[PDB]
This record gives sequence, C-alpha cells and structure tokens, in this order.
Amino acid sequence: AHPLENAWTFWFDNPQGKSRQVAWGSTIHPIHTFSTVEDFWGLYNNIHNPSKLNVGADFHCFKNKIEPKWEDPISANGGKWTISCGRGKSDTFWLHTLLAMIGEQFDFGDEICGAVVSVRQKQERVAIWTKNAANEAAQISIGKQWKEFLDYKDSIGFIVHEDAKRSDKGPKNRYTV
Ligand SMILES: C[n+]1cn([C@@H]2O[C@H](COP(=O)(O)OP(=O)(O)O)[C@@H](O)[C@H]2O)c2nc(N)[nH]c(=O)c21
Repeated sequence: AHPLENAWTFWFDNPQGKSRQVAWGSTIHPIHTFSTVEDFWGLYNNIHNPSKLNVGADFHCFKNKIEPKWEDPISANGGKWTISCGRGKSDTFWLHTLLAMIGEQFDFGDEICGAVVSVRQKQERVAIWTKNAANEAAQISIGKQWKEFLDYKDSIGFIVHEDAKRSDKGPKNRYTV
C-alpha cells in the first residue's frame, strides 16, 4: 500500500429537503478515514459521486481532524476557492481536487484544510478550504495551482469565511485567480 502524508476523512450531509438556514449541519457526519492511495480508491469507488447527489447535499474531504465548519479553530481565519458548474458536471473536478489534495501537490500545502463539493438546484460547486486568508501570496498560489490541476480556465474567487458568515448579504470575493 502507498501511504499518504496526511490522513483524510470523508464527510457527508444530506438535508433531505430540509432548509439549510435552520440548525445548519446538525446532521453533518464523518463517513470514512483513509491514509493510503489504495484505501482512498476503495472508498471513492463505493461512494456516491457528486452527480448522484440530491439537491442540498454536501460531500466533504478534510485533512486529519479538521471538520467542515467555519467555526473550526483551524479554519478560524481561513477562506475558500470556488468553482461553479452545471448539474452533474463536477465529478471530474471533484476527483482531481481530491487527488491533488491527498497528493500534497500544493506549494503552500499547510494551508489546505480540505475540499467540499456542493450540489444545488441549478448548479454544483467544488470548493477548497484554506487556513490563512490574510496570506494573499499563498492563497493566490493555491488558487492558480488548483485551476492548473483541474485544467480550469475560468476566473475563480476566494471568499473569506468571516464574510461568508454574513447572513445579511452575499460575500464579496477577496481575491481572484
Ligand atoms: C458552510 N456553512 C453554512 N452554514 C449555514 O448554512 C447556510 C447555507 O450554506 P450553503 O448551503 O453552503 O450555501 P447555499 O445555501 O447558498 O447553497 C449559510 O448561509 C449558513 O447560514 C454554516 N453555518 C455555520 N455555523 N458553519 C458553517 O460552516 C456553515
């Protein structure tokens, strides 16, 4: 078996139609933990790809003990890069995102906390979470390489978690790569 540098945990949360504004993530839960390339596949192969997910469901893959929540102390000062695409057109983007992450392919690897693919009504988004948004140099690098890894050519934005918390209005991208 080929061991990974870091352990990872798959997370999942299917609201089942319930609103996401009330008691958010009260059901988010871990699914599987893996620490080798082979184990990663065995899990990935027997797990619903993004395209098979119902509206409202969220699939996450975080490093070590980090949880898919803004309130997590590890992501307290972080943010995230997002890519949006049509319904059922994120299977590959998500896959490559996972491989690049577990592969420790990023120049500022420490920053990487995990990834989350969100399935919605008329769109699907894949987002990679980072530790320090105040570090513009690192984030710009993470963003560019991520697009490079997924061979994405459209501009993307980085949204600080503190701005995402804004329940009053949509968050404005801090950076764009
Ligand atoms: C990711 N996330 C989402 N929420 C809540 O869930 C809402 C919806 O978040 P979403 O479903 O990720 O975005 P969407 O509805 O545009 O598809 C957010 O506006 C917050 O009210 C969150 N609330 C907390 N406390 N922590 C989180 O990480 C978090």
